[PDB]
Amino acid sequence: ADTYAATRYPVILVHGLAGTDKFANVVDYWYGIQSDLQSHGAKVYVANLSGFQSDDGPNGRGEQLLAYVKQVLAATGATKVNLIGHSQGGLTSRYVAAVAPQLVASVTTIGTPHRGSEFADFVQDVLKTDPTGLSSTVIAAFVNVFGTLVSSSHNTDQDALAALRTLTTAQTATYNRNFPSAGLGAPGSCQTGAATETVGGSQHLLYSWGGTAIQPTST
Amino acid sequence: VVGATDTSTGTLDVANVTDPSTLALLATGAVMINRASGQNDGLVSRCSSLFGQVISTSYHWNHLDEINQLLGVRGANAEDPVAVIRTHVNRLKLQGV
Ligand SMILES: [Ca+2]
Repeated sequence: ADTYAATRYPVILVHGLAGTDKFANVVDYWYGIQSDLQSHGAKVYVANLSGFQSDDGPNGRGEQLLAYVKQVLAATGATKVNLIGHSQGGLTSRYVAAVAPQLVASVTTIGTPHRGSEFADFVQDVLKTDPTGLSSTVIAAFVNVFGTLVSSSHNTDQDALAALRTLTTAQTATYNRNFPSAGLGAPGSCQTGAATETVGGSQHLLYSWGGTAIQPTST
Repeated sequence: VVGATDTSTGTLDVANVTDPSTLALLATGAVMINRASGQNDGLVSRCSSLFGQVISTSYHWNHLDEINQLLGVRGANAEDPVAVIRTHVNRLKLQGV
């Protein structure tokens, strides 16, 4: 073991794709990553937001993540946390940084649809005509992948579709108006914003990365 | 698939067999491209992912590769996501957080 990943503040991994049934097993979502980071001295905490839908609102994932962060802070004696979120988890992490800036040291987003997902939009459109969405091979293959990533459920079809509602262009548009961040570039520019942000009297380090395996071709 | 290609995989890539999310995410990513998303990971476009200091958007990854998924299977051209996250945690450490 060593101290390569031994940050000053605890690291909270925040999943995005989750089921609608609270307390599902999320230990393998960040596959092999918790043990790797622990071997390098990190204090890793994996949030479980399964059972909560949207990020904002009194019973959204944001208030749940905030409560989890306060629990980690009360237990450790630490004053702040580093939030690393994947997919929706990046939006959930932004909620906590906005409503409780003094508890956050950094926000890192991985594959987060800050401006929405065109696949979520496509599914919204298809559901107006086929409410199950299973007539579409592309939707059915996604549903099956979702099912394999999360713990067993009798209702994978429903949960996989539910997972995309928060990620539409329209939903995320409202979210960004409600929860602005200097980390976001101007709408329609396809550019990032600032590397840091001052929210209360707190400075936040802001980061992100994404994958571009799927490229457009003429054929 | 029409209108898109998956750069994470090489010729006769076993990831197309053992991890069903590889081809599924190419199909969802093609739907996104027909909706003006541009390059993407299957669920999220490069443009939509941009926030704060962008370390990179050039990884040859689909959405599940980012979390070393399914069960750590990734195409032949995909970078190691475990090492990428590890490097970032050290980055945070060296930034004083
Ligand atoms: Ca994979």
